Amino acid sequence: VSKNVILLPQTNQLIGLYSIIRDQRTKRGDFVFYSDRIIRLLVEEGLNQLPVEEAIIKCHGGYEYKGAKFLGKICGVSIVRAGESMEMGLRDCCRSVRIGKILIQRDEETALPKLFYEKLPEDISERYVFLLDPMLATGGSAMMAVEVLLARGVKMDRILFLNLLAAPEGIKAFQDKYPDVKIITGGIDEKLDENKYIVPGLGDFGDRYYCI
Amino acid sequence: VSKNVILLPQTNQLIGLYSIIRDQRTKRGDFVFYSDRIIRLLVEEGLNQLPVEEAIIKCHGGYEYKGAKFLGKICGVSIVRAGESMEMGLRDCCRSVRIGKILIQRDEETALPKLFYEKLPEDISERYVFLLDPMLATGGSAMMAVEVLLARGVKMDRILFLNLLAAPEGIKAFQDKYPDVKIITGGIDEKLDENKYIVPGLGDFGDRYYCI
Amino acid sequence: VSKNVILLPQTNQLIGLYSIIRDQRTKRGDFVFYSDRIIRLLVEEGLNQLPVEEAIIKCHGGYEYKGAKFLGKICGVSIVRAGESMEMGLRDCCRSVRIGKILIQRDEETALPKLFYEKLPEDISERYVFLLDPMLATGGSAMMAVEVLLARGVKMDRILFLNLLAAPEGIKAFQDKYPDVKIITGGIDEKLDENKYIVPGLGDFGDRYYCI
Amino acid sequence: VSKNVILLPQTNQLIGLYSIIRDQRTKRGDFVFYSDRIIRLLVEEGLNQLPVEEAIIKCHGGYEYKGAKFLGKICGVSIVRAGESMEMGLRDCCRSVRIGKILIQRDEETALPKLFYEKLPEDISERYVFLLDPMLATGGSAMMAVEVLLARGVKMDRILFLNLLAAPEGIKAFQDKYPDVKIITGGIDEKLDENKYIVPGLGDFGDRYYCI
Ligand SMILES: O=c1ccn([C@@H]2O[C@H](COP(=O)(O)OP(=O)(O)OP(=O)(O)O)[C@@H](O)[C@H]2O)c(=O)[nH]1
Ligand SMILES: O=c1ccn([C@@H]2O[C@H](COP(=O)(O)OP(=O)(O)OP(=O)(O)O)[C@@H](O)[C@H]2O)c(=O)[nH]1
Ligand SMILES: O=c1ccn([C@@H]2O[C@H](COP(=O)(O)OP(=O)(O)OP(=O)(O)O)[C@@H](O)[C@H]2O)c(=O)[nH]1
Ligand SMILES: O=c1ccn([C@@H]2O[C@H](COP(=O)(O)OP(=O)(O)OP(=O)(O)O)[C@@H](O)[C@H]2O)c(=O)[nH]1
Repeated sequence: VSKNVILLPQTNQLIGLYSIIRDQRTKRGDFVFYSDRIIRLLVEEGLNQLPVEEAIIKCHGGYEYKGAKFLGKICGVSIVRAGESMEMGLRDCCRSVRIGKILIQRDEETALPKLFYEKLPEDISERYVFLLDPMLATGGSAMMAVEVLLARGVKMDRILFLNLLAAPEGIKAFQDKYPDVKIITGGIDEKLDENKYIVPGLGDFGDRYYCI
Repeated sequence: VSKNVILLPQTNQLIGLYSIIRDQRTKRGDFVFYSDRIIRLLVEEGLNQLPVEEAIIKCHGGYEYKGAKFLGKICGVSIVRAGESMEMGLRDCCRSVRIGKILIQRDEETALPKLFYEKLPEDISERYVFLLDPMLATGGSAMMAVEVLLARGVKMDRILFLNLLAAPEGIKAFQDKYPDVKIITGGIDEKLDENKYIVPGLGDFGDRYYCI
Repeated sequence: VSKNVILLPQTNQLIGLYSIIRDQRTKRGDFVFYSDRIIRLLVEEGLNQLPVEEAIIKCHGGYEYKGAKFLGKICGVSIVRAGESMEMGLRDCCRSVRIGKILIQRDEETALPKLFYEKLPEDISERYVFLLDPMLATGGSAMMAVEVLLARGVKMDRILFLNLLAAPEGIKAFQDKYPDVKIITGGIDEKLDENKYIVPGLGDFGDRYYCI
Repeated sequence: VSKNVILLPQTNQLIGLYSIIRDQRTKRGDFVFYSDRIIRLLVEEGLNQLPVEEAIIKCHGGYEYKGAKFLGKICGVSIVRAGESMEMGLRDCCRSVRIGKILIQRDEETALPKLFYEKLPEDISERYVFLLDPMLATGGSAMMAVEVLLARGVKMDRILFLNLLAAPEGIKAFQDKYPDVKIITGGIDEKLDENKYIVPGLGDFGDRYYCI
């Protein structure tokens, strides 16, 4: 696996878990539940990248524990309607965490990125940012969204891109443009299909999470 | 660490997380939230012990994925009122999982274990059992509860004891009596205090989770 | 309906909702989900009994709203293992609310109530107390638990007993002994069976929520 | 209150609850928690509008209960990024419910509504639709979204618009255009401000829920 691509440990349990959401017979309730469990694993892996400092912790009864304090401020940012699914996993790990939104698409007439919606913390330049997109297929949207974050002052080495599954094409595209962004993914699949879906993939993540 | 004691990886993030719940200044809302996050980490580690089989998974679009199917049926069993806190973490990982209850105490007059309450799945003898007790201090209650499970036909090597923190005294006592039970813990602390609390510990887990 | 018995409004939706959990074909996942939704309705009805004071609320932009502030401190107390199910509904309505536990049974030899476990807020005498027991059949356990609360200084008119279903026998027994305790219930059924289950009822609430 | 405007009962508890989220001193954690509790109240009120049929329910032990079955299929549809907050409340009441998305804005050049994103159930024409937008200020977005639903075959009298707060201006605009859509709201405030925020309102719902 390439530099700055962090793959969840491919345990027997993780493969069994991914097998549930991949299986085309898995219905929406189970698809949502188990996707949410995977999303929490991605968030935990991404949080393992953040810095800490040693700290003495006072425990009840007058005892001291040699512990640690978190040094990173965090927020999540979702980018397509499908990334919204990931917000709950993030908020189950990071209490009341801030979550922003970037909705950005190539302008059909000028072929340049164009922003449809933005909501970000006012101090986002001082934060680590978990970019939330469940499927890294081509990486088109995620690359446009990172450019917005960088324009808003976010440090390149404080952006972590969480996704359930990635294709090699998207990893390559994204890393060619943003080689210091860490990609946290739960699986790297084979290729894309002609509609740019990941293969073997899991069908349409957003449709399965929300509608079908 | 001894045989059949499985310690969560002691990452910077995990130490920072434990430091929140240990800190005597952490109030109930934060104590509950972050304990719940730790409990989910314990459940995920325990689930990594369960068996799988390879399985071809059919994915949308006619693709096949070489995946896996879970082979273990599971349930959780909590044992003191404090273990009840752990039920939500288990049910966030294992959809609608069965959860039993064993309330058992030494008879003050005969000094022999006496059962106050029991509710277990009718097929518990065919299941893996996550025994839920947040603090492994002396291990007294957990040992009595395991004896009940074994009397009900549960296989010794299908019992996994999840706890947030353990003392050496409790690990030794428990493993001397049930050496094939796996203990999944998030930290092993120094010793016990004269009221049999873990040191440095985190005060009274149940009081902090529920009442104070 | 008698004095101090507060019945949830028997809307078409509520009957449809109760019909899901009553139906013997409803499996555990659906039974848990819909019971939890009902439990939240019971908590909301019970919270409607608590006092408020008028208060001017400052809203963003320099506006004032004639609002209100809650005057009651609250906690929940569950009493049989089955009441534990209700804790999550209470904590989805009252953020990080304190929850106590009373486990009390008649002494088989002396026929007098005997306490197996107690954990209550140190200031419980100053709180409203939601007593949590899903089924008010005979009311035996709930009556013993109320006596403990009153011994601990809880005001009689600050105890609210939440239950999903009640039998007339239990309402009568409980109200004969504690006529100033409000009973909040979602349905009053016909009678008890010879094993003291409510009829037509919903089978064994605890078994269905947890084990079967 | 006008025809087809359904106001949550303005209980002491509801006013106390709204006072928490209105208060400009309420921080994000409390704002999210209590908004979510209100959103569930809106969903329950909206569900009370849906049809049922009488049904005999078989209960354990051979008993029959004269109950009811739901006749409406449902989905939610959110419309601005702020409506996404409401999805969790809906999914806590309606198990695994389908949720769609309509992102639609007036074309700046042609002044005609233009669709940026749509994801709806394939059978949405057969469903009741909970339109989710936390603040009914001008109603501009909600009116454009309803037109999309009607174009997709949704029945006018199966659309229910859930919002936490409404201004008279938005109620009037929306009802002038769609008089058979039911509006379920938790409060009707005084007027709009020059940036079209509700007064006295609660500031910027989306900013407070997510970012600030
Ligand atoms: O590495 C980390 C960093 C942070 N966190 C957790 O993420 C949560 C958000 O951590 P933040 O430090 O970003 O808080 P915030 O700025 O949004 O908070 P306020 O100003 O609104 O008070 C915090 O509870 C923290 O413990 C982790 O879990 N791991
Ligand atoms: O290793 C495992 C095993 C099981 N599980 C998950 O635990 C859940 C419970 O798995 P069980 O296999 O114990 O289901 P059950 O017997 O209680 O189910 P019913 O008979 O009521 O239908 C299942 O959704 C499974 O996917 C894991 O997550 N990991
Ligand atoms: O009528 C009420 C009263 C209280 N509540 C809600 O119940 C929650 C608990 O309200 P409490 O007032 O009991 O708080 P507490 O004493 O346990 O809090 P700390 O001392 O630990 O700080 C509070 O967030 C309150 O808003 C209601 O929702 N309705
Ligand atoms: O009035 C109602 C109607 C429905 N509901 C609840 O909303 C949930 C969704 O009810 P639906 O009937 O819309 O289910 P669905 O079509 O999406 O289900 P599948 O085809 O995927 O199997 C169901 O569990 C129902 O009980 C209510 O709570 N109240």
